Amino acid sequence: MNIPALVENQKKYFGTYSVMAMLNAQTVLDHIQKVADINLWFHPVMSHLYNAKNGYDKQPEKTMFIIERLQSYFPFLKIMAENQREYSNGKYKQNRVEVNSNDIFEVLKRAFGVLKMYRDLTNAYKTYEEKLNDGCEFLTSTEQPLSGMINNYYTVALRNMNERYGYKTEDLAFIQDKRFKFSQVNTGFFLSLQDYNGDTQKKLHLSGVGIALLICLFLDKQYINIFLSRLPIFSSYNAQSEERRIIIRSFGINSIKLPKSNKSVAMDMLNEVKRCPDELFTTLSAEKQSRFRIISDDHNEVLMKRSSDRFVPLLLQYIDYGKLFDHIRFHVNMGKLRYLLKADKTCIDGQTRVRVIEQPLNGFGRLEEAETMRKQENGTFGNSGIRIRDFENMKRDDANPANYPYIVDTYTHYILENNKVEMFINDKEDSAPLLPVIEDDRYVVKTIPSCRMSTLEIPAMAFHMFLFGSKKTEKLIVDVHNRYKRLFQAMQKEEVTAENIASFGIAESDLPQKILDLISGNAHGKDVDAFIRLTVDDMLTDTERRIKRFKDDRISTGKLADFLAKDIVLFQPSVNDGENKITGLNYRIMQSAIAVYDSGDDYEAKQQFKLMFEKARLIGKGTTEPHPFLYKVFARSIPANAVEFYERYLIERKFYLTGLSNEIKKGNRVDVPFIRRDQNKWKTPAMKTLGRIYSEDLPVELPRQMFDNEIKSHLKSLPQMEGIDFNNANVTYLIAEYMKRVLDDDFQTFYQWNRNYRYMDMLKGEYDRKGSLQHCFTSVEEREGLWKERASRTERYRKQASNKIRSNRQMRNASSEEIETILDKRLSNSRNEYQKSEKVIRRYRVQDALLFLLAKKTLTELADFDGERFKLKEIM
RNA sequence: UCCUGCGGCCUCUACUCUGCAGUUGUGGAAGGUCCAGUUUUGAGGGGCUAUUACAAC
RNA sequence: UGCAGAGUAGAGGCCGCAGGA
Ligand SMILES: [Mg+2]
Repeated sequence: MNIPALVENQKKYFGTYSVMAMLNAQTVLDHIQKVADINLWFHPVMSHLYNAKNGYDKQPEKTMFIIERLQSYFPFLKIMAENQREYSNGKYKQNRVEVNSNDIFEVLKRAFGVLKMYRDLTNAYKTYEEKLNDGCEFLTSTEQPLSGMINNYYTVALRNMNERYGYKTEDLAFIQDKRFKFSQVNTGFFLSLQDYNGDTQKKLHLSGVGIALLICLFLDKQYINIFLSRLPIFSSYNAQSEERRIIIRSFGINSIKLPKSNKSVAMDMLNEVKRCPDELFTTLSAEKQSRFRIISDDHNEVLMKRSSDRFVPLLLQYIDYGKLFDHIRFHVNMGKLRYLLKADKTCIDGQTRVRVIEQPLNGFGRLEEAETMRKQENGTFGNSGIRIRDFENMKRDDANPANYPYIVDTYTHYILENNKVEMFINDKEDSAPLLPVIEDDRYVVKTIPSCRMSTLEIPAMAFHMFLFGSKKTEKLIVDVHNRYKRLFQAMQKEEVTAENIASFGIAESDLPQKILDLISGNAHGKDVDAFIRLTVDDMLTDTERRIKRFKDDRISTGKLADFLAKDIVLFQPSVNDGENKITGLNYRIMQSAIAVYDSGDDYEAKQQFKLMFEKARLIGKGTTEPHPFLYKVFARSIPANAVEFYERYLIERKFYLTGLSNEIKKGNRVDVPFIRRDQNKWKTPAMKTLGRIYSEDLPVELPRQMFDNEIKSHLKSLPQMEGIDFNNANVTYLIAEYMKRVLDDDFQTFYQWNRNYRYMDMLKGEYDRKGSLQHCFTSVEEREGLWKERASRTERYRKQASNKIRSNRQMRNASSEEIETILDKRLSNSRNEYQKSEKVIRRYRVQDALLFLLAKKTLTELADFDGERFKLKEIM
């Protein structure tokens, strides 16, 4: 057999990249050896596989690791191992349905053997090699089988092209239609992977292109491109052709996979402040909205708009990567633990389902350090031992106990919910991440945060950090936290009085009202009876609203089933610490069951529907905690469908609540399932009991305006701030005064653009020819003045608006109340939307000032860079 | 002096797969919402509210 | 009816690297 001419003519390239291919392979094999604590087919990792089915496996955990990781690092091995199974079934007349270690070993033995051969030939001026002799063992056993394997591999690789790059039949036909002749392999095809290579025995070997393909399985995409570009393997397709790109992509599609910063965060911050906040974008004219839109080269619109407020996560990354806090660490989530409670759980619809329980893996540390701890080399979580399930593992509703517990793979992120930031205060510096311990493979032992801060406090914290330094900032948070702790310890000793409350160093406006009540001698619980009376009335009114709306409308059964499932559980009495009420899976089933319920007045189907509520122990004889009125819904007859069920449910609800109202009116005591007299809400608070809950059970709720006194003392010392009344100056105000007076800066120009609000339309009172209300775009000065005149202007608005209701025929004979109510709600909602929107945009301004300031500080102290000249006003 | 290819970061869109959607307790300094001769200075006042979290099923 | 995670793809911004004329 002759060396292919392509190989002989491009020897320096085949030489170079064959060596690179073999080194890359060894690298993977070496990595796997190290992580698992185990002539490349004699590598320890490959020996292991060779011997793995020599009797009963003594190291199954190692075998399985090797098989899994080999298929990760060598993606082509999934295809080739599958072909090797099918081959062996042929050879030994078997029906093995599953790939095993023998398949994997054989594929890689051959691939490595041929790669080694060509490596040796192409990296030597002259070596007469025995392995090229026609009919020899090497050719018959290794090389010729490999050529057929490679050819079958490529069939599948081209199929993968469709999935991966969206190529169509027409795109790939220049290869797919010409590979095989009529079925033979068309060795005359320009991209043929097999040839006779002047073998007198006339057996198919790897062609030059075939050898290039083998090599490229073991290269990075960068080197695939450098290598193939040197080779005349593209017939007449030119550098810019799609066909050339298809060929190259086909040679990389399943190839080897080889095993944030201060600067990056700074640049993430600057790219945040150039984007439009979403609340602002809504209010802008189409012209100004257009200013945030780009058309790309490929004629695609791309929108520079914030999808969420990333101020706080950006700030947390800034602190973490900067190593700016010695003691404080933020609350991170690192995935979920899933454990199998029961493989066969009978549900309230009488169908059996796997019952899997989840727990979040919450902890405290710097995002990078926590992330390094989360995923061990051996693919377990932290120091737990428990496996992290990978993307390749796809086993839905898996019922096998051996597969549990496992941990969902999720990158460490900060937990940022309910506008809060939770943190843990370490006594010592350079503490390790606080990962949760797992107990009995089932409980995730989490840690109550030290303290919790409003995300609305983060601007002032940032500002304090910028003026004083992160270490002084941190000492203040820690000192505030320790003041609250001293207070709560004194409460537990009953040593807090009106006479000494000031000594604790906490302003009245930052003490819980219950402490203030307790020292003033005015401690009281809420009035449960008042609450019952009010709740019953509110709910009766709502029930009638829903009855009317439904008759009028006659509709999403999904929407109906949401209402019904919530309400059914609301009215279910609790016993035994709430252990009797409907649990998550059964709740999902009940709600879905309702949404799709539609007997054809089929008796069995009706019985089945009723039975569900019997099994949930809501209706039926012998039930101890029944729903108070649901059983009336099924008295006389079962409703035929979800819509009938909703109607009957609401009527029965109305009768129940009317009864309650009537008993309340007689001065009698009533009880509802979901109001519980034994809850602390209803009792008088005690100093000592409340002391302990505040110290031990909850995070410290950090006060607003923690940093104000220190911020204001600093700024008072600056001469540029001389003419500021610090007695009417909040931190939002002072950030902007700092930017203007000390830095000669201002906010981004797009915060001066005119905005639209329905409420301001109503207050402006301007109509078109047809009589519709106009969408104005106002300045802030205009809105200031409309708002001053809102009483008069609201009067005008209502007068006109009411007339326009009675002009329309549907609401023509409408009561004074009906109209007045419709308008009341219209103006309230609009006014509230406008006020909140304007407040939030004013926060976005000063948040952007702070990101800009911090980013600029990072980059100033980096690089061959100077940036004293740069200003937020220039950002667009 | 630019074009082709590769890696990292962040965002958006499409697709697949896998999962979740409940209870009780505690907690209204904080968060949400509503009222006003309140704020364009998440500043302040009054009312209503378990929403983050943690524990247990 | 809604939410979450991972993978892949595509489009885009910024940074870094390689190669050919
Ligand atoms: Mg305050």
